[PDB]
Amino acid sequence: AREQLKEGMIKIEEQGKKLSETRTQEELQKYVAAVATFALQAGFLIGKISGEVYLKLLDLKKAVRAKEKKGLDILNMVGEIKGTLERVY
Amino acid sequence: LACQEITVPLCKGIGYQYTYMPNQFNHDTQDEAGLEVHQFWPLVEIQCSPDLKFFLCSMYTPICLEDYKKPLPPCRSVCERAKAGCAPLMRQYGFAWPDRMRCDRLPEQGNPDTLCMDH
Repeated sequence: AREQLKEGMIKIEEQGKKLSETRTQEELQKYVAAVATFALQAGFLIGKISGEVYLKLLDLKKAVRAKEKKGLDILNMVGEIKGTLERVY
Repeated sequence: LACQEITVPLCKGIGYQYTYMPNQFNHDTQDEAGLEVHQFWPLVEIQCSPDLKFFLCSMYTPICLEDYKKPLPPCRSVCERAKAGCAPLMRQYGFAWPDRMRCDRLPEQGNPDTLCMDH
């Protein structure tokens, strides 16, 4: 019976791993590059529009970094849950 | 040299937080320098060169240090690497390497007489 817990424990640890999915940084770099490519073909190098787009991209980057920060707090929480759950066994 | 915190969004978090004005281009405020350097944002975000953002900012927002009261330009190698990466892409979109960004004007790395920033 106590050895069932350990089997359940790893399933919690396995599911806890999936919970902090993150992986946004790789996709974000492709998106910003796609906008930069469009910006280049549009001839941004009109001037006022180009400045606003870049300002939006930096806020989007902040949003992505913000989303990544909460994902780390999730990972901190899944660790603390594993800690107290281990205390009984 | 009067140091002022860098407010240009493109030049934040580049390795130093303080700059002085006017820059080599005779811009009197960061708002004036910011408006020009921000036009280069597609080349920075496309990442043609890892060294482009530092090189551009090191001129439009030159580094200011409380102990070293002297302009500290980027090493020529920084300029050359940024040109190697981004000049072909610029050329593909009809833009030549800007005359103000000529690398020959910058001091070479490792010279005992003049110091420069290289990373």
